[PDB]
Amino acid sequence: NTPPELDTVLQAPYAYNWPTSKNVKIASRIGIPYSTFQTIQPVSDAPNNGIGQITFNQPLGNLTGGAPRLRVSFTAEIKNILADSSLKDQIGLKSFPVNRSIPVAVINMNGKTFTSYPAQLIKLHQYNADPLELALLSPCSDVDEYNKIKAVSMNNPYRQGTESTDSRMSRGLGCNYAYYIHPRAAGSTSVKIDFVVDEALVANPTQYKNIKDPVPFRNLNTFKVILDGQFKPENMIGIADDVKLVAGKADFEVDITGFKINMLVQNWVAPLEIGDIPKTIIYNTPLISLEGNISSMCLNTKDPYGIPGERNKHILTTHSMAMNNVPSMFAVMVSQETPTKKFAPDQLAGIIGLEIKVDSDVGIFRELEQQQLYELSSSNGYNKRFSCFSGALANGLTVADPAVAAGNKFKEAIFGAGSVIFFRPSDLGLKDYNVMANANKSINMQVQATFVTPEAAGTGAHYKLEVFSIRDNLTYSFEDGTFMDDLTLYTPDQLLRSPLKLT
Amino acid sequence: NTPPELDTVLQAPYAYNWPTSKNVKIASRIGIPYSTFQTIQPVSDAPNNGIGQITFNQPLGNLTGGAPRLRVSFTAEIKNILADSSLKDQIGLKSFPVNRSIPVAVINMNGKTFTSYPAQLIKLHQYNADPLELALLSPCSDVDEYNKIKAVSMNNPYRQGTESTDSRMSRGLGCNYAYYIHPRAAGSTSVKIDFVVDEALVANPTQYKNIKDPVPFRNLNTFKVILDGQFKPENMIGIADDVKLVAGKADFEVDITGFKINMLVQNWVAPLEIGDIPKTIIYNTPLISLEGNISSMCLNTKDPYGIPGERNKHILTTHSMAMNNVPSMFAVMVSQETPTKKFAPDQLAGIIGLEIKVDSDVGIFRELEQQQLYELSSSNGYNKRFSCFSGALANGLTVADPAVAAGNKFKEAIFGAGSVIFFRPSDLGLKDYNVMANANKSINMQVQATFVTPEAAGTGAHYKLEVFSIRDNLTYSFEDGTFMDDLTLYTPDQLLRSPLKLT
Amino acid sequence: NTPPELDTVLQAPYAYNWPTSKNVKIASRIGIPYSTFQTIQPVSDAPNNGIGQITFNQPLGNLTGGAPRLRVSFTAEIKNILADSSLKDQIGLKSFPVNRSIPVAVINMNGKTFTSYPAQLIKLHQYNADPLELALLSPCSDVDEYNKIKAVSMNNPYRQGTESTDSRMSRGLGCNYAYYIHPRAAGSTSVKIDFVVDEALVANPTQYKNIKDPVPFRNLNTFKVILDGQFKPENMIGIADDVKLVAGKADFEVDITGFKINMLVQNWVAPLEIGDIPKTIIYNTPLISLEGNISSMCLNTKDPYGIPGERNKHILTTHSMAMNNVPSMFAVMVSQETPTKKFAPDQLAGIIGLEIKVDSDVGIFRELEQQQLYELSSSNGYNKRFSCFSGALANGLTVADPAVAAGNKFKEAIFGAGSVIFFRPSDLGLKDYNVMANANKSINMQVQATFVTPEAAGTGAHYKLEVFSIRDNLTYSFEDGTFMDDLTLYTPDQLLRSPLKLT
Repeated sequence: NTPPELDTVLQAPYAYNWPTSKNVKIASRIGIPYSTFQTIQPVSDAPNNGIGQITFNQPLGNLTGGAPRLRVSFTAEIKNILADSSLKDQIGLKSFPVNRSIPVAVINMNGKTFTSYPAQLIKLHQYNADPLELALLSPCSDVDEYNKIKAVSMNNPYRQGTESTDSRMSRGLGCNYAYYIHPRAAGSTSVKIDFVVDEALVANPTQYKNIKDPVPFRNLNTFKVILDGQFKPENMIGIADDVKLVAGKADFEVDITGFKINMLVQNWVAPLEIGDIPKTIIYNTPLISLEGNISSMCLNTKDPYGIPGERNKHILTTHSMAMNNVPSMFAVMVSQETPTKKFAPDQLAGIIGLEIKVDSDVGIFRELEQQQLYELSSSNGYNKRFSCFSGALANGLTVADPAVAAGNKFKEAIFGAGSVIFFRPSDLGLKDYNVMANANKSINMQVQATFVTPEAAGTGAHYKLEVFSIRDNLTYSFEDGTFMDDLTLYTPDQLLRSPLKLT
Repeated sequence: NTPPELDTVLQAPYAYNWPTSKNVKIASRIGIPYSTFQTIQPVSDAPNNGIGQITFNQPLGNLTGGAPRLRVSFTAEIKNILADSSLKDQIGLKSFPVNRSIPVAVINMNGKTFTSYPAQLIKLHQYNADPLELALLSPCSDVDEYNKIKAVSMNNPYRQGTESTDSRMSRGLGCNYAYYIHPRAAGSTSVKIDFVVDEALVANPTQYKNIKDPVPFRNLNTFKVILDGQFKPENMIGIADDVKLVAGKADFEVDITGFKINMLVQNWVAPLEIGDIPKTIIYNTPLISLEGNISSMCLNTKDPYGIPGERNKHILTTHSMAMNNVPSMFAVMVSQETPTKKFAPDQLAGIIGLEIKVDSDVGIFRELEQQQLYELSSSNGYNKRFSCFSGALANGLTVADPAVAAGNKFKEAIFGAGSVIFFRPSDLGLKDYNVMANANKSINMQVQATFVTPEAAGTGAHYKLEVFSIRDNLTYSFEDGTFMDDLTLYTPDQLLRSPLKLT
Repeated sequence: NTPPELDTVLQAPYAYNWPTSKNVKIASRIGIPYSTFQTIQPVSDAPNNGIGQITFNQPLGNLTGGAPRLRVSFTAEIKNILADSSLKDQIGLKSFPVNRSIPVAVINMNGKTFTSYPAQLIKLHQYNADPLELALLSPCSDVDEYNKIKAVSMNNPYRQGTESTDSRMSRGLGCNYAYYIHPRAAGSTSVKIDFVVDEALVANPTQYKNIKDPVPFRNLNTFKVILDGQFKPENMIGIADDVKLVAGKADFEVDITGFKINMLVQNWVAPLEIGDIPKTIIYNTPLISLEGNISSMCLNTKDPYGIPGERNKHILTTHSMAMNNVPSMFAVMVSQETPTKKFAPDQLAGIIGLEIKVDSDVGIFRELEQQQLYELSSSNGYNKRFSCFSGALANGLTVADPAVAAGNKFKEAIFGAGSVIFFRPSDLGLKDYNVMANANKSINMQVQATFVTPEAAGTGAHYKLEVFSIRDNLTYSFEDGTFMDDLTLYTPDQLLRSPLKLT
């Protein structure tokens, strides 16, 4: 054994790459112009409280922008606030309030209907996309790091523009969206705020993934967008957990009035310089499905802010989930089924253990702890920090302070928002090597999740384990106007014998 | 119609790309050494208060660094400060204080003179470059997000090193630049602060755009830099808007003393390993010009912190701007003509509507709201958030607080610094397709801007609408020592028939 | 002379790069699974106070993960705290506490021993790596910007999860690592905290540099990891400088108990789809060595918070450092030899001047100021801001405040943590062109550093100038199981005649 001889290179500064006539070219350009926007009104007046069917119907010739946007405006009256409350850095909007408010949507392009679930799509997509991409989808793209929001918390999403570390990554007032607070008289227990939110529609086949430079659709003889509107306070309005209530009242009462909506699209003629448009254009339009869910009452006997190891280890196991093909990715989360407080963060559980079964291969990931589960999710796109993901006590010293009495320790305690575990079939390390992403092969999956919840000792709430699948799914636009979509399925042998790409 | 067949690939981790003798190489290197720096003194003693012509005249052989820097040092005495004011996080320097202080500069390279306007150049450039790139130009690269600066504001640019979220993105003391505060006696109403600022000269033909890897100049037999020195307090010194004044005084009085300046350059011999230097070296040296401006008195009758829609919609329309060729980009802004307060942020207006005319094509962008104008500018490099760009009330809850009395609501109100709208000719979507960037074609442009201002009800100030052009302009260095510069102009047919690059 | 003709290109958006069957492909994949993790216990129980030799001995077949991790758990009792101290944002761990605690480590792979110094390695590596890479190595990756940590400081590294601007870049409780604070009774002067830290071992030949996608090791039939355990309070525990002591006590007393440790590895069989694993695998395993050091008592007569120019200019000059070959990089730093306070940041000096001698070439960099030394270090990967690097007074206004009496001015003063100057041989600009990185040429180096220290007037401490070398060094893994390592040395003529790579 002797070391092999290696070739050498002489590196030098890029400064010495002299610009000359041999390597410098002058660019002119064409672009998608900004003179091409159109406002599309809905077929009927939108419901005044934001609850009802909403339809846009507008044939569009030539090219239409791939990421159309919805512009909602409304007034929100918040009641049962303690008198003379400043409300500084305490009121704002929830993350992706437009898409949160649309449980189901149907898009018609030239007779082809696409049915999808925006609220469900954006609930997953907010946790595994680039934050700068997400800031182009919505002005309220920041996702809650912690299960309670307090005014003084450093990344409090309801911090105003001047009080935010990064105003783009806040959902407060004076940040990314237009607003107006109605005049507040001395001794008033309510506030009225007008909002305007301009947000991209997350629904098949829109190009919300490629929001930076979306590929346009062409020659839409029929173009209908049908929305199941649920623009209700619970989906849109955010109130910090340290805002005080009037004596007697349990929660805040919020009413949406003056609700209006329109769709904003770009429409323009293709330039001659790009040449002939191809006969068949392909669009990346992934399919998210809830593969299985199961719920249970979770009662905490021991303090969630106490010893981590003594926190109640709740277990939920799904039924056997039958799948006719193998998805590219899965997503696991344990969420509160019925929210206790309507205007607080979504209460997810901190997943401490994960057992997965695929066919007869059992007990996968049972060995793994939180740190390894965080790495797993992070390697598949998870976009938040461990402090959030873990669901652990985030302010231990604040709670352990002797100045805080035993009765006030839960109130001061703030936990990480909770876990979302993204995993691929290739992460499982299955004996059955035919179980590959995009394989046309039937499988049965079962997922057990061990988790801890942020509820106080002697209290509880219902938590649902949800397992989602993210499938590769393409939409094809044919020259004659026809649209089709289908999964990109192949045999195991085709996929295993495909050429290697080390990336 | 049937979906087409797609080829498949098998992706695998980069960890399996095994390093071997076939794909590993050992590097050595040459570089631009740090033993090559020279301090060039000016031909005569600089004025004590930094006001007057300043000239550097120093021939340099072989290679000279492409981004030469000016190092200024001075003492600033700030008077009329309320007695026993702490001044914590309230005093610093304005953004790009050296280049701000140079209205015009003349650089001579081997007989060829380059006349440019550094204050005008950096005022645009600070809004459309990468912040990290800008931090290499100046230690005071951070640009004001808000029209008022207060001590507690989270991104207050005069926060000290220890109180900043990012010390590189602060202009405060104990950040990127050397300083010394003179001892402050009890009951003193003034402060003396020594400053030293090492900043890259932004003047043609310097390589301020390519600050990371600047291409050097060669064989400068004549090298003169003539500066119109206007290093006056207004251009350099920054004082927070919540610093209290002594009773009687309207504004702070500031005096610059002990002003010294020198030019820092790198000078070295070209190494043999890079080979022959080309006969003609090309330098990117863009030409910024004020194509038109117009001003008028803007009086606000209604409150700027009140209803956004009821804010006074001021209009300014330029005269017809005749241009012999078509620039690559335009920049629009509406700013205070005469600053009210000398040491506050530059007051820009929030542009709510824009109307552009090019030849007989009229009313372009009249349909666009603020969100779309922000998108437009951001797509062309605009480097700040919507909270800043909009000019909207940034701290609504703080103002709407009942604890704040009616007379103090304006004092509490903080607005976005205001708009700068960058747009290209291709963004306009003109019928006349021959109007291309870098086309040798005459055009007449006219710009109408609708805007809102941050002044209180029953007050006003003069605002100027400025339209700048950014032209592609190259400087050519010939082997015999000669320097020329010229625009990169072509026929519309040449540019339209050029090969496609989709990027 | 005339400007040359330049070719033109027509640029267009990426949106017109239509996805079709000609340019779209469907990926399935294989990966390094997350079912492959294994816990390795040490051969004997670890010392209860974390002090002593610790050994792992576990043969592993097939592929083993290239970046193995050490998981330590312990209880830390902190005494002499003033009664009823809240301790909010004032307790955490120091940076890279596991690797800090290992002065020397020996790794055996198939009979080949690699002796390295993790505490020394990580002390350099923390300053010249990408922060996101460093966060994958350790949950306490954030390095101190300042020489004192106070609770209210904006980037205070002991800010809790909820109080941090970025919880990943904090070392506080409720951030990246698991913890539990034991209950605190009223009037108690001590606190007990359980910690669990999961950190990558920084020791040859581990793949800590390629932490994102590390290349695995093959067939470790002998695999031993021998650690000089120094997991003592001084290396692990962090306490803010504004935590108050009980009367009579000079410093805090800290005890480590219940110390346990294990090694986390991945172990798996290579998949058939990647093909044959090459016979000889190469691993990047750089060699850090302390080339010279010298110490001295540094007594400050004048105030460090006073006039910067009047700060005591201490000088230290190394003896002649004989080297048989030329390293790719050097690192210079001036550190406090014996820490005054065990739980404060590492006190480095602010280097204001650097004089280097190489053979008969003398006085290199004597001309350079702090700004240029910062530029030099930054160009070779230095990852901190100037406010830290300089060692300058970071909070001048806070100190200059008349409200702060003369006796309390030093206490309020906070300085940058200090300088680390990375430089290459190519930065020196030597007349002797044969002195190239990776050359087998003997050289003699001497380094003089002029610096300022953060100690008060009438006090001092011992400071050591250290000069490190960073050599390119490769580890070769042959098919039979043999491991070798060696430097990548060549002749000056080989390296100079090698092909150019302008990057």
